[PDB]
Amino acid sequence: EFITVARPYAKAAFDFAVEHQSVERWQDMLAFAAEVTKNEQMAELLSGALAPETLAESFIAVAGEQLDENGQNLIRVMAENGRLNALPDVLEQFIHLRAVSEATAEVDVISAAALSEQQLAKISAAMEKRLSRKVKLNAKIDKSVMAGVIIRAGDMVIDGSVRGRLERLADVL
Amino acid sequence: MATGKIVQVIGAVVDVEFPQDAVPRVYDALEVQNGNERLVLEVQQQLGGGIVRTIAMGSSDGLRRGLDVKDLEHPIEVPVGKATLGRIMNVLGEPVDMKGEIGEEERWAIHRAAPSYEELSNSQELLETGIKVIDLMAPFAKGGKVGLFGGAGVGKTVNMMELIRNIAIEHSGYSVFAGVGERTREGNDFYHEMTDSNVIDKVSLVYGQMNEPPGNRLRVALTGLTMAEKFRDEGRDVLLFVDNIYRYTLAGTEVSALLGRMPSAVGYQPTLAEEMGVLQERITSTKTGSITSVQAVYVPADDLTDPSPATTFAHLDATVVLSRQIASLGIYPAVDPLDSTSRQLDPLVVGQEHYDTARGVQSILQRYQELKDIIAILGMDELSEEDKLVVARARKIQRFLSQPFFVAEVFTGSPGKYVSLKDTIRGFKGIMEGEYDHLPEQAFYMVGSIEEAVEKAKKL
Amino acid sequence: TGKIVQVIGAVVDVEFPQDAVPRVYDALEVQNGNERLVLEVQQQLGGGIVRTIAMGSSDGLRRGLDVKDLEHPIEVPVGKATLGRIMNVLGEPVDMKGEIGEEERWAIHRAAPSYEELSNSQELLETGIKVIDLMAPFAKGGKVGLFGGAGVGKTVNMMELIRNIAIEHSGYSVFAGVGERTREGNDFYHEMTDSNVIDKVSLVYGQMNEPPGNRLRVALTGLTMAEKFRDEGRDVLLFVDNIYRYTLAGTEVSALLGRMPSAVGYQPTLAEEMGVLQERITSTKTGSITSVQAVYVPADDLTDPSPATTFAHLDATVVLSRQIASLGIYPAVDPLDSTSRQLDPLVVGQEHYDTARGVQSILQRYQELKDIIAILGMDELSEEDKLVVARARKIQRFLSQPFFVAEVFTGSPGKYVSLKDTIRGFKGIMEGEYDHLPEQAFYMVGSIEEAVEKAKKL
Amino acid sequence: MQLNSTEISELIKQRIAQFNVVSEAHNEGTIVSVSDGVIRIHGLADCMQGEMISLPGNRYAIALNLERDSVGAVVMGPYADLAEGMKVKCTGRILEVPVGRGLLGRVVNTLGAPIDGKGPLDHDGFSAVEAIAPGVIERQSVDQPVQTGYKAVDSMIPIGRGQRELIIGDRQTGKTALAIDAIINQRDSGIKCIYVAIGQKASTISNVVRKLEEHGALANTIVVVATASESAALQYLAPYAGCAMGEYFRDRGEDALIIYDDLSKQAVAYRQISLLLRRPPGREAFPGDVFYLHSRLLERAARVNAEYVEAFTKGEVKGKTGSLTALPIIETQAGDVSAFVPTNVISITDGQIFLETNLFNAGIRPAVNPGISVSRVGGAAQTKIMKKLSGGIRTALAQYRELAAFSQFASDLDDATRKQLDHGQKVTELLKQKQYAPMSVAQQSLVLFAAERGYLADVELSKIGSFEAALLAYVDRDHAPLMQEINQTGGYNDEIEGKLKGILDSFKATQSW
Amino acid sequence: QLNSTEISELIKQRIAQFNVVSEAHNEGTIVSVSDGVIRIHGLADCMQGEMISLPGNRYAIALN
Amino acid sequence: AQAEIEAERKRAREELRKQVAILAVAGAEKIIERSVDEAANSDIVDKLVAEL
Amino acid sequence: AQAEIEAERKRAREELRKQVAILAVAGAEKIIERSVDEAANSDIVDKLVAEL
Ligand SMILES: Nc1ncnc2c1ncn2[C@@H]1O[C@H](COP(=O)(O)OP(=O)(O)OP(=O)(O)O)[C@@H](O)[C@H]1O
Ligand SMILES: Nc1ncnc2c1ncn2[C@@H]1O[C@H](COP(=O)(O)OP(=O)(O)O)[C@@H](O)[C@H]1O
Ligand SMILES: Nc1ncnc2c1ncn2[C@@H]1O[C@H](COP(=O)(O)OP(=O)(O)O)[C@@H](O)[C@H]1O
Ligand SMILES: [Mg+2]
Ligand SMILES: [Mg+2]
Repeated sequence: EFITVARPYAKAAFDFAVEHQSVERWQDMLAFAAEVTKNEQMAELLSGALAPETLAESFIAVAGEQLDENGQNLIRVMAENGRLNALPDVLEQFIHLRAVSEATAEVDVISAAALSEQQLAKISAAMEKRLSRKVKLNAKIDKSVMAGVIIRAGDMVIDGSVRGRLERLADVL
Repeated sequence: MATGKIVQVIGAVVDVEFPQDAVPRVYDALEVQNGNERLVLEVQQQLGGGIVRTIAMGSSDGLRRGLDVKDLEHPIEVPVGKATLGRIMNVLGEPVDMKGEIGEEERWAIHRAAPSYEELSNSQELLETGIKVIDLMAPFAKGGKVGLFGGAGVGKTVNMMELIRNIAIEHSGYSVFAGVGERTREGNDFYHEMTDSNVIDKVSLVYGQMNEPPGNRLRVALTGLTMAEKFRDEGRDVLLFVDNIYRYTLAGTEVSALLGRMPSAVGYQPTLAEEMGVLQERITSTKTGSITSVQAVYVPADDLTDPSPATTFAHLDATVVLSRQIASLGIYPAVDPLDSTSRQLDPLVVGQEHYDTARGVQSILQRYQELKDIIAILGMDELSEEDKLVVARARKIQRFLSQPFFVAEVFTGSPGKYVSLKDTIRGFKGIMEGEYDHLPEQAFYMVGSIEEAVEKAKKL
Repeated sequence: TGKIVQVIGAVVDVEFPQDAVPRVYDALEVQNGNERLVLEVQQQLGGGIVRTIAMGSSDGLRRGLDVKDLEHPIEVPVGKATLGRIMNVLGEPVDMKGEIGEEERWAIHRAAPSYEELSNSQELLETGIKVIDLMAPFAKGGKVGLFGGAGVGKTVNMMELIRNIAIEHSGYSVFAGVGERTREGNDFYHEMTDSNVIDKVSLVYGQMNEPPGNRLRVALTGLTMAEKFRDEGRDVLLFVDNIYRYTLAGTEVSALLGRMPSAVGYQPTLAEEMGVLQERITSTKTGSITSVQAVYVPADDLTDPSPATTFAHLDATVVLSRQIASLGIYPAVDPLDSTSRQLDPLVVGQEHYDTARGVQSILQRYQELKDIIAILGMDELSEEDKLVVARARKIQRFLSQPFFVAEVFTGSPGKYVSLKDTIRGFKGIMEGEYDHLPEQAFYMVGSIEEAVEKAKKL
Repeated sequence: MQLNSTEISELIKQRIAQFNVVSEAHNEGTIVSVSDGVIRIHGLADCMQGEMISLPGNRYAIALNLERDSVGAVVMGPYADLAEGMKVKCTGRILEVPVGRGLLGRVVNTLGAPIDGKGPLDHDGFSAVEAIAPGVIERQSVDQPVQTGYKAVDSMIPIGRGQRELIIGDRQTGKTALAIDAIINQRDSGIKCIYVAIGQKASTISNVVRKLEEHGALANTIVVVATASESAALQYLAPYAGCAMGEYFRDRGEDALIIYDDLSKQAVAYRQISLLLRRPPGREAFPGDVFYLHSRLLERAARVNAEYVEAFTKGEVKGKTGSLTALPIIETQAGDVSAFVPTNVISITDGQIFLETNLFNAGIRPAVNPGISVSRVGGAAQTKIMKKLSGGIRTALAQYRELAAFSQFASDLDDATRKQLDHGQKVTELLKQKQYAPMSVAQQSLVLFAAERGYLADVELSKIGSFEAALLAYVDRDHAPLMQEINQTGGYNDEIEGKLKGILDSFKATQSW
Repeated sequence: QLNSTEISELIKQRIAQFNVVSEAHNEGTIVSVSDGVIRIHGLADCMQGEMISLPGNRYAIALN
Repeated sequence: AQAEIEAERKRAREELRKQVAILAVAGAEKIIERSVDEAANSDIVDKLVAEL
Repeated sequence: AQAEIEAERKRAREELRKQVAILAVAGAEKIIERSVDEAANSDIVDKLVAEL
């Protein structure tokens, strides 16, 4: 797992993309790079021990959606360090850093059934106060939970469901 | 439906990768088609990313990468109950003898938790083996562990068969014999020595021997134990033999090295004491029944400080050491009365008369042991008259510790005897209190009770 | 201005802006719950990260806390104002009195005095202890070390030396408790305060309950207070209660600092950590420090790297042993291993030197016979070698002495034996003029007179 | 009658009434790995080191490492059923244990959960398992005595309230016996007692609980148990739970006594937990901080001055001084008193009682080996009478025992060494004592009187037993007041010396035993 | 998987231009400091055993 | 003997309380799943959002 | 005394069968503040009354 080795590269790519106001192009370029890693034949090539500067070039060849200097350069550096497999995570941490910079959040809402779309409005309005970020909602439906709602905002959850209340009462006794 | 795929194979360690939400739980069993036969893998660890690390309960040669793996949702399960008596089984509970299927109805998982604190028996009984030497000098607690430190050529197998016979006949208990890591030759000739003495119908055999991958030698003891537990739940008093606990330690050391864990005290796994404890803490006397255990122990390098003996002796209650000498003199069983020990020998548990009778005979023999050297160097008549009486009584006691087994009739011809404890205490108090000084030492040999020693002296 | 990024045991990693990274040994600060926690940085990893050691309980630290960079090293109160008071490793007062009215604070990390500044002194120091000042006499301004296992007398001996030289001494004194019992610290504080000598002693205490960083730097915190009195022109006494804990605390932290282990799990920098301390505890032309250091040896193995590397740093080494203490012979000094740089004919005179060497010779000759005595019994020894054994045993017993600080154990009153009075007794025992007296006449007596007197009562 | 169904129903009703339904926001993470009891959790941006993490089920895990991207934790219970992907919740609580005087008479798990069948605990809140002992200024010198039942240790090796006294020896030499005989003796002296069993067999613990109940002491003891089958993280954390339960009494101005059944098995479980994390080991494969492990534990058994008790208890308790006395038990292989861990604990405690196996096999029990066992608080912890009669008795027996080594073959000075030998021999024959037979300071005192003021030369080695039995029965019959006096005070004076001499000659002449 | 002194701003410089200026073959920059060992980035023309000159008047020996 | 009589009294009392406790919550669960509807869901969601 | 305790246990259990159905309703109403009717629950409460 590349959660830790991807942080420097995601940070550098984001700081560079900001200086040039190309954050959207950088994000799309990374999303294409992380897909080139998943192809069945390319994943074979990334494992076998090729010299970094020929692996990097054969990787650059399969991508013409990377801007001439700066995407190609990122690929060359990661290839030199042998970390091209980390791209799928560089992308995630880039999206995360972007969401932090533009002050945005995406909170999950899990319910026994769809909400009234006034409830959703009040939920978004309340969370945009709990969090300084403008919040997207993507309501989800689960029926093990049976009443109330779960609000999950990253690693913060508000267990409003009645299922939670039941499991929390049973263990009081 | 199969969901995993083998991703690594290194010796006996196999890694398989499952979907991210279907990762097996630890100790769950998996199976794969190793060519024309299935192979069972036991999970040992969960690495990240849906990968899980297992150990093969079989030879891993022939395994490709990418083979499909089916995830059994339960640990290794074996057949248990009356149906397994007299059969031979391997670690996975498969009939390894050729007499066909096991006709059991119920199957139990081998991984289980020890009896809780409030299931244990609120008493402390004793097990009447029926052998004079053991019942006097090293009594067994019901539900305790007994180490058997004898070597070879001293009768360990016939002692085991006598215990099996007596605990099946004179009690209503069965027995289980777990063959952890020992020669196949001894297993086959034990199977025969038992089939021709009619005790085979009273014991359930499970064999994982030196020619097996490490996983089998590791889990065979748990298979035997989880059959003994089924017999316990029926309310019986059960007896569990382990062929060598030291090899149960060493198989865990091999496995731990295979998994790459850091070594510890003197080459052993870091989890030595916990691996030993989670076994030895399941054979205890419960309010419903009890499992007694007789375990052969081998001490490495003649060192009672090595971590394995030191960890084992924490759990043994009794200890009977067999001696080549005592056999050479012709006394069978060959237990050594001075080295055999038991932590049941206390007035507060066994009573004052038994305690002081055992201590008496012990002091008598341990004096005779040196009066005899004084004789060896200076000749007999150098002794004092008090000492000559000591020798003349010690020889009689030493003879009276012999006994004829129902299993040994094929050697001695004499019918086997089962001696109750009261009778052994009486015989030894008498021999030590100066009674019976008027009949010869060969009137006691291989007799049984003292009330038979008098009758043997009558006709001599 | 920095964030925490890892918390492994006692070590904390902190990320700073690339242009503000603290320097090595600077002190940081955090808020651990209600309390304020001081960190001391050990390493400058790359990329603005810096790795530190917490001088306090590490529990309760989250990631992402905000830590403040204090731009100076750890600094302790120093000088006259710190006299008669107890202090933390951080220089905070630990008795319930008020602030320490210090006029100056010193960084606890300092360079050792230059070779040009050192000074050497042959002036013998006298103690009331027979064996120490016969076998291993030591001089004003020199280092002394008591080597021994666990529970053999190396703390009682240090308290006796405090009694015998520290009360009869003009200058101030400094006592650093490094990783020992808090009970003993309380007992010593109260014994001092009840005899009104406390106003001459400065105490520093990082006892065994405290986390590794306090035990790691408390010794330096004490050496600083000592160095001050030294440089003021005075002459000082420095007692360190257990210097082994200073390296044990380094070993506890080393692996977390990411450093490959060494000989027996010890830090790779053992000898440098030990030298960088013991090189600044010395006398100089502008003043002198006289120091007594207890040195625990683990598992009684005098070859373990930690005592082995400490032996080189002491002038007089006194080696206690369990095989003697188990004979009831206290002090349990091992006369065949104790030594002193000061035991030379020139320094101590021909008579003292010759008596010491004769005692060593006799005891060694007795050691060589101990196995033949074990196998074949004592009756096989030549008549000449049966005299050697009896004199060796008499000498073994005469090295025992009652201490004033051990009355609590034996009840017998202590004794103070002058040097002139002990070399005479040993000359006598060796020459044979007392060769008609039972051995037990020599057990726990002050001077030879008391032994000839005790023989009358058996 | 007392199975009041209305009582059960009202209990549950009060619970349903004393509930909180309002939701609460908490922080979540996901298990990434599972192996040999160690867990790797991804997420928990807001976890703190030492915290309690709550897992599926009602089990808990302790956070040891806050790595850059993951939290390392050990499971406090059966871990086999955890699986990657499971969610975990970060409770805002550092490791905590129920504490109070309502735990007395319960048998409790290391997490405070009652394992006896007798239902939930009554407890006065929670205490942190990991804490730093009182400082140097907050202590006070140990003064008061702690009486065991045994002449050997009460005479040669006194224990004072606030002391820490290692009981060390080989297996099956009577350690646990000597410890629970000290627990039983506090049945009436107002000292609460705590007994923690680490790595023991479950049968042994059940038996020891049955004995503690047989002599009435159980109503005064807390039992904290982590049997040989339990996780290495419960065994390693148990003695800290026990000390946290004892500090409750210490800090309120009361007295307590705590026994760690094997701090040798705690070291082994910590070695396991440490090696499973790939930490470089040291000597005998033990980690670097195996000393600190026992240090931060045993340094809590302390005695504190009245100002600490006032400040702690917000002024509710004036003038009293609390104390926690610890008796750790260590096991040594082959009597080797010079291994690593035995020496560490000898270097942490304030003395040791060294039980030797050669004596134990020879019928000398308690087999206290004089010459290796000391009490570094010395006589300050003895009653005045005992301190007087005892004196250098222990070094006297050490001298006798070594003299026996050479006198085994032959000796000269052979009348003084002869009377020396006879006295020492009768004294050792007098110091042995039966299990579960405690004797008050009065009986020990007058028996030591008979031992020291002659009065025993004539009676044979065969009669020492009888002398003692008679003596004590006679004095129980006649001089009940003098016993009532010596038991109430240190009780030493020339008046009491004369009373004792009179009783001694009276029993000696007119009674025939 | 662990980093090798691939840190944010060095990577950013390489993004700016992969073939960075080669003029500074004679000098480098300290990136780490610990226990008396320093890791230097750059110094393409350092030789084993060479003497490296630090700020002030101090030297280091290039060994790795 | 009196001690064990009392301890067994305590143990049976606890054994019974346990069953009562588990069945209380199982009944509450079944009642809830049998009695919730749009009104109760809307009430719960509104009451938690009002304090979210 | 043990054989007395067993009779005590049955005696009290038969009473607690009446209290299970009270506590279940109290819990259901505590967890959801919407009151609930006994009518629609009269059946499922009976299984609890029966199985204790
Ligand atoms: N004073 C005594 N007199 C006679 N017997 C004793 C005495 N003390 C102990 N024993 C006997 O010694 C046996 C073992 O003692 P004990 O179990 O206390 O030692 P232990 O060190 O706890 O053993 P383990 O180390 O296996 O736990 C006990 O069964 C007891 O009968
Ligand atoms: N109770 C007994 N009666 C007669 N002979 C015996 C008895 N016990 C052992 N023996 C003899 O001792 C020998 C040892 O045989 P065996 O038990 O196979 O060796 P081991 O016990 O080392 O496997 C046997 O040949 C047997 O004849
Ligand atoms: N002069 C002495 N007289 C009597 N006992 C002594 C003497 N010196 C040391 N001891 C003994 O040394 C034991 C060990 O104490 P201590 O010196 O504190 O151990 P450590 O070496 O760990 O400091 C004490 O309990 C004490 O009985
Ligand atoms: Mg000391
Ligand atoms: Mg024990």
